[PDB]
Amino acid sequence: MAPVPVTKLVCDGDTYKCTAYLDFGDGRWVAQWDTNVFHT
Amino acid sequence: MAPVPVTKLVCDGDTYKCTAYLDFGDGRWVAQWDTNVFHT
Amino acid sequence: MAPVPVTKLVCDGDTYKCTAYLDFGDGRWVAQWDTNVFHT
Ligand SMILES: CC(=O)N[C@@H]1[C@@H](O)[C@H](O[C@@H]2O[C@H](CO)[C@@H](O[C@@H]3O[C@H](CO[C@H]4O[C@H](CO)[C@@H](O)[C@H](O)[C@@H]4O[C@@H]4O[C@H](CO)[C@@H](O[C@@H]5O[C@H](CO)[C@H](O)[C@H](O)[C@H]5O)[C@H](O)[C@H]4NC(C)=O)[C@@H](O)[C@H](O[C@H]4O[C@H](CO)[C@@H](O)[C@H](O)[C@@H]4O[C@@H]4O[C@H](CO)[C@@H](O)[C@H](O)[C@H]4NC(C)=O)[C@@H]3O)[C@H](O)[C@H]2NC(C)=O)[C@@H](CO[C@@H]2O[C@@H](C)[C@@H](O)[C@@H](O)[C@@H]2O)O[C@H]1N=[N+]=[N-]
Ligand SMILES: CC(=O)N[C@@H]1[C@@H](O)[C@H](O[C@@H]2O[C@H](CO)[C@@H](O[C@@H]3O[C@H](CO[C@H]4O[C@H](CO)[C@@H](O)[C@H](O)[C@@H]4O[C@@H]4O[C@H](CO)[C@@H](O[C@@H]5O[C@H](CO)[C@H](O)[C@H](O)[C@H]5O)[C@H](O)[C@H]4NC(C)=O)[C@@H](O)[C@H](O[C@H]4O[C@H](CO)[C@@H](O)[C@H](O)[C@@H]4O[C@@H]4O[C@H](CO)[C@@H](O)[C@H](O)[C@H]4NC(C)=O)[C@@H]3O)[C@H](O)[C@H]2NC(C)=O)[C@@H](CO[C@@H]2O[C@@H](C)[C@@H](O)[C@@H](O)[C@@H]2O)O[C@H]1N=[N+]=[N-]
Ligand SMILES: CC(=O)N[C@@H]1[C@@H](O)[C@H](O[C@@H]2O[C@H](CO)[C@@H](O[C@@H]3O[C@H](CO[C@H]4O[C@H](CO)[C@@H](O)[C@H](O)[C@@H]4O[C@@H]4O[C@H](CO)[C@@H](O[C@@H]5O[C@H](CO)[C@H](O)[C@H](O)[C@H]5O)[C@H](O)[C@H]4NC(C)=O)[C@@H](O)[C@H](O[C@H]4O[C@H](CO)[C@@H](O)[C@H](O)[C@@H]4O[C@@H]4O[C@H](CO)[C@@H](O)[C@H](O)[C@H]4NC(C)=O)[C@@H]3O)[C@H](O)[C@H]2NC(C)=O)[C@@H](CO[C@@H]2O[C@@H](C)[C@@H](O)[C@@H](O)[C@@H]2O)O[C@H]1N=[N+]=[N-]
Repeated sequence: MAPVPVTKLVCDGDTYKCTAYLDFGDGRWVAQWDTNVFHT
Repeated sequence: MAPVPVTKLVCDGDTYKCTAYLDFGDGRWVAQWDTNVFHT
Repeated sequence: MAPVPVTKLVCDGDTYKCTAYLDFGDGRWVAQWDTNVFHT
């Protein structure tokens, strides 16, 4: 399938990005998106 | 609760979207957001 | 590491946000991003 599974998910409050490691190809592809990060 | 759990998470480097399958209602609802996708 | 693991992921179709609970600090930090939500 064109969509591929996420194997690990992390987020970073310095860069304000979340990064999803993908099961695809050689294993070195990620998805990454902007995000808010805050303390509740 | 208004927030509902994600059951499966996939991302697509053709559409540049990630899709989260949700545990809600009939099971056919998703969350989907734009994302970057790249090789590290 | 600057990126930290997500422990739980939820999405909300009233607020159109997904929220990732993070393993960081006191445990009360989240990442949150805008998202589409729809029925397939
Ligand atoms: C003791 C200790 O260490 N304690 C820990 C804390 O330090 C740590 O908190 C982090 O601390 C960082 C350092 O203080 C701090 O970094 C600063 O952040 C400032 C604010 O950043 C916001 O505004 C800027 C500019 O507008 C944006 O670029 C940022 O992205 C951010 O904006 C946010 O962006 C996201 C993504 O786009 C938005 O998200 C969207 O939200 C909407 C809804 O609103 C939807 O949901 C969307 O879907 C979603 O995507 C957010 O809305 C938005 N939020 C806001 C309020 O706008 C920066 O301004 C600041 O940058 C300056 O300083 C650095 C160096 O320090 C320079 O490199 C930069 O260039 C810049 O320098 C300035 O440059 C200008 C001009 O260029 C100049 O005029 C100035 O004078 C310069 N100033 C200086 C000082 O040089 C800097 O980056 C972090 O913000 C802060 N993080 C958080 C989350 O609070 C906390 C948290 O730890 C972090 O998170 C955890 C989870 C871990 O990952 C951890 O490792 C990480 O550190 O932990 C404390 N420890 N504890 N407990
Ligand atoms: C052999 C093999 O198959 N190898 C595999 C590779 O093929 C595969 O890589 C994919 O290859 C695709 C085909 O080459 C390629 O598609 C093209 O992509 C071009 C670039 O797309 C970017 O720009 C366009 C336009 O600006 C945007 O629409 C796209 O969304 C994308 O922009 C990105 O968008 C995201 C989301 O908004 C941004 O994300 C944000 O980032 C910020 C920070 O920057 C924050 O984090 C935000 O939170 C975050 O959301 C990105 O920043 C941004 N990036 C950039 C750089 O801007 C398209 O331009 C191109 O489209 C043209 O061609 C198609 C048909 O081919 C037409 O349908 C389109 O209409 C368009 O046609 C053109 O139309 C114009 C005018 O309308 C005309 O003038 C032109 O002449 C027309 N040209 C043609 C040719 O017709 C096309 O879609 C993929 O980009 C490429 N993917 C990646 C990730 O590199 C790789 C990867 O595989 C993919 O990913 C994996 C994970 C799996 O899902 C897999 O199934 C999937 O295929 O794998 C190789 N195999 N291996 N290993
Ligand atoms: C019986 C039952 O209960 N059934 C259940 C359904 O109720 C439930 O569906 C939810 O129902 C809600 C109530 O009807 C409904 O709320 C309304 O939504 C309207 C539409 O909201 C869209 O447009 C507005 C404005 O433009 C935006 O603010 C919203 O964010 C949203 O836009 C979307 O935003 C996201 C994020 O930015 C976009 O995402 C991006 O997408 C792009 C691609 O497009 C990329 O992927 C990006 O990465 C991604 O981020 C979307 O694209 C975008 N979509 C669109 C189409 O634009 C609101 O307009 C409406 O607000 C009015 O009413 C409320 C009160 O009701 C007021 O508080 C507001 O202020 C506002 O009031 C109006 O104010 C104006 C001026 O200020 C005034 O002129 C008007 O007269 C006022 N009107 C009123 C009536 O007062 C309101 O919020 C939900 O939309 C609907 N949700 C969905 C998903 O369909 C469903 C689903 O349940 C939900 O989801 C699940 C998963 C669970 O979480 C659940 O708990 C939750 O309820 O379930 C049914 N049950 N079943 N099965």
